[PDB]
Amino acid sequence: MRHYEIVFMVHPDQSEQVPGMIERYTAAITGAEGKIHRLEDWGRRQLAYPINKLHKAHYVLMNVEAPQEVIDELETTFRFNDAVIRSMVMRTKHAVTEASPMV
Amino acid sequence: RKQVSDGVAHIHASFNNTIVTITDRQGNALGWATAGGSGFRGSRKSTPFAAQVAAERCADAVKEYGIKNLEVMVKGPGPGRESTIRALNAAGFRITNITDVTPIPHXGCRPPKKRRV
Amino acid sequence: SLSTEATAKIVSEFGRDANDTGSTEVQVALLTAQINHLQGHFAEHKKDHHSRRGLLRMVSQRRKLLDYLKRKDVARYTQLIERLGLRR
Amino acid sequence: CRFTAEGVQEIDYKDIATLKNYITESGKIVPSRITGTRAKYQRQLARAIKRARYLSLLPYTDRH
Amino acid sequence: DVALRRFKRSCEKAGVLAEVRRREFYEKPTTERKRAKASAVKRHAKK
RNA sequence: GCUUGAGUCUCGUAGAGGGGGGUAGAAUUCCAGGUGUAGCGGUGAAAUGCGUAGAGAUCUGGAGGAAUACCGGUGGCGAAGGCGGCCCCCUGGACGAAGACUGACGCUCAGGUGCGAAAGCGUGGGGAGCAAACAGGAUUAGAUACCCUGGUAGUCCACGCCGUAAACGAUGUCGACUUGGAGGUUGUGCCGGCGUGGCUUCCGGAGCUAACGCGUUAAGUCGACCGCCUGGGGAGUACGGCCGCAAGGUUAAAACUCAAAUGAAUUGACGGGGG
Ligand SMILES: CN[C@@H]1[C@@H](O[C@H]2O[C@H](CO)[C@@H](N)[C@H](O)[C@H]2O)O[C@H]2C[C@@H](N)[C@@H](O[C@H]3[C@H](O)[C@@H](O)[C@H](N)C[C@@H]3N)O[C@@H]2[C@@H]1O
Ligand SMILES: [K+]
Ligand SMILES: [K+]
Ligand SMILES: [K+]
Ligand SMILES: [K+]
Ligand SMILES: [K+]
Ligand SMILES: [K+]
Ligand SMILES: [K+]
Ligand SMILES: [Mg+2]
Ligand SMILES: [Mg+2]
Ligand SMILES: [Mg+2]
Ligand SMILES: [Mg+2]
Ligand SMILES: [Mg+2]
Ligand SMILES: [Mg+2]
Ligand SMILES: [Mg+2]
Ligand SMILES: [Mg+2]
Ligand SMILES: [Mg+2]
Ligand SMILES: [Mg+2]
Ligand SMILES: [Mg+2]
Ligand SMILES: [Mg+2]
Ligand SMILES: [Mg+2]
Ligand SMILES: [Mg+2]
Ligand SMILES: [Mg+2]
Ligand SMILES: [Mg+2]
Repeated sequence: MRHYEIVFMVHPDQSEQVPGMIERYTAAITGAEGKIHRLEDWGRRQLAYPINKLHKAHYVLMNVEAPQEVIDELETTFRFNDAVIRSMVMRTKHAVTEASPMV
Repeated sequence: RKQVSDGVAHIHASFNNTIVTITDRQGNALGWATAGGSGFRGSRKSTPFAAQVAAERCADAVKEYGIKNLEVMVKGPGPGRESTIRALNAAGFRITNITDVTPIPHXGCRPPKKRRV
Repeated sequence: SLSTEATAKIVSEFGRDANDTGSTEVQVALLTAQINHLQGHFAEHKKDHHSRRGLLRMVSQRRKLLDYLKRKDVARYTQLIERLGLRR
Repeated sequence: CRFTAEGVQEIDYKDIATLKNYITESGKIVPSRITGTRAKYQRQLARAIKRARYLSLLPYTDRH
Repeated sequence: DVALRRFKRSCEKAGVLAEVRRREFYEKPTTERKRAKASAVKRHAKK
């Protein structure tokens, strides 16, 4: 199991689906013996530039420990979920539990 | 014919020529002038003076619309960068903001080969 | 590279101890483990020439260690190449 | 170098207020020779800014 | 004229016209490396 | 036998090292539409070209390819060739600390084998930009050029081939030893200093060198092994062999001919070099 930092940006219209998305994704992680070391719903932020004409998006940050397989699966989920406008999965060396600079 | 008040002067300052196009803020053109169409060919076309005259003739082209405010968008390396803006201020437009909009690739396409003059 | 756990398993199987990491048998077993592991990599990544240079060093090092072991102790050599399923 | 002076481990792409000090008005990454950042931290900073730009936490350019 | 002098200075700061002049023609990587080395040796001779 | 060479293990560090996949933003081009109207473009000057069938400019939307500004650095990594957005996956090497382990397991290497820029070649894709060829416009005594407007191969991808470059540090690899000074980069010990490693620059001492220069990253002082040279031209050519789809590569002469060819530095003179 490896440590990953996941940021996903949701379409501001589907801001109300984000609690549902989080509980779905975190269940997919913990289902396969993973751990959510950090979750932060940053909410709707102004984008620094437009993405698909959107000037805002709803950011979620997740630091996760998980098998590679379920993270690959969560990446496919992001790709095909139309609500998720952008995502970034990054490997981290260790688990990050502390508050982000956003909170 | 219709009134606008606040438009945008687009200065296309190339090495060879200066095109001045005054648009509204939706980017719909109202009028335009060029150094090359202002009585300047060859060496003289690519000068700040010829660009000034182009700026003046463009102001004449948009006087019907009754523009008072211009945002100035400057595009390119040419001699008519500064002289065009001075001439627009001198025509009695209020210059509200000057942006450089010169396109820069973040790498982009391979440019033409160097000239062996 | 070989994981900490896979390394330690090979050291246990082939050494005289957990400390016996230097033994020719351990070294050859470790090189053999990674040579065998990397066959899957190079099956997929046929044009990874840079990594393959590291593989060919492992192969050459193993050959030199086996040739050392053969001339020092033929019976240890015979046992080792049997356990690891090497031709020579 | 602020980052050495604070014993910073890795620069965070998320720490936008920090990163804003090392970009110009245009959005361009400021050279280490201007800012006095150490080479090791300049490289982390460049990566962090590029990650922040991808997530649209920083602008690539002043004229998007 | 203050705001125009301010625009001028902002363009010099951003290095727009240096960037345009650089990108007018293709420089071979050999030529780029040769001038980078020339700039390094000159900057060293400054010291 | 031994542990000092050479390896293994443990923890960690930096990195455009490699392979695969994904993705982002800027820009160019094109397509469609809006505004708009006589120019645009180009040059030393022009013209070809483009434009009233509405260009250029400007705005909106779309398509597509290629490359990744800034960071960026006598910065880094790699055996060399080379490698630069970001993210993931697979993967190679280097280095440091402290300790354990093996016990000369080493160095070099003809033949052999592998890798090997760009161009080129084959098959299948792709094609924005650039651009051999080519076309037109100039320039010119001419101008099969330089300049301009276009533009095909190609440049891109997959797989296979080619096997060469001023593939250069024009400097083979390995080891040891021999005053200094100033930097960069990357570890690390101890208390901002003081050390101690790796890599990498500049200057310079002895010494060496024809000189230029090199100078602990030696071209110094030595040792091991390999490669290569033997006047210029003819010629890296011919012929033969081998290799290659080809282009060609590789190995490699002779006749004949000349009394030089050459290196470095010196004084002039000269320059459409500078001051
Ligand atoms: C300190 N090492 C340098 C070497 O570096 C090369 O080999 C090293 C390995 O040993 C590498 N680490 C390095 O990356 C690589 O570049 O290149 C040579 C090239 C040679 N013409 C001469 O240059 C001189 C010039 O010839 C002269 O004209 C100039 N004025 C001064 C130069 N030093 O001396 C240098 C010098 O010996
Ligand atoms: K999506
Ligand atoms: K041998
Ligand atoms: K073409
Ligand atoms: K001399
Ligand atoms: K040797
Ligand atoms: K040799
Ligand atoms: K002769
Ligand atoms: Mg041109
Ligand atoms: Mg790696
Ligand atoms: Mg190196
Ligand atoms: Mg050979
Ligand atoms: Mg090629
Ligand atoms: Mg082809
Ligand atoms: Mg062309
Ligand atoms: Mg041409
Ligand atoms: Mg050769
Ligand atoms: Mg080279
Ligand atoms: Mg070189
Ligand atoms: Mg050579
Ligand atoms: Mg020296
Ligand atoms: Mg010599
Ligand atoms: Mg031949
Ligand atoms: Mg032959």
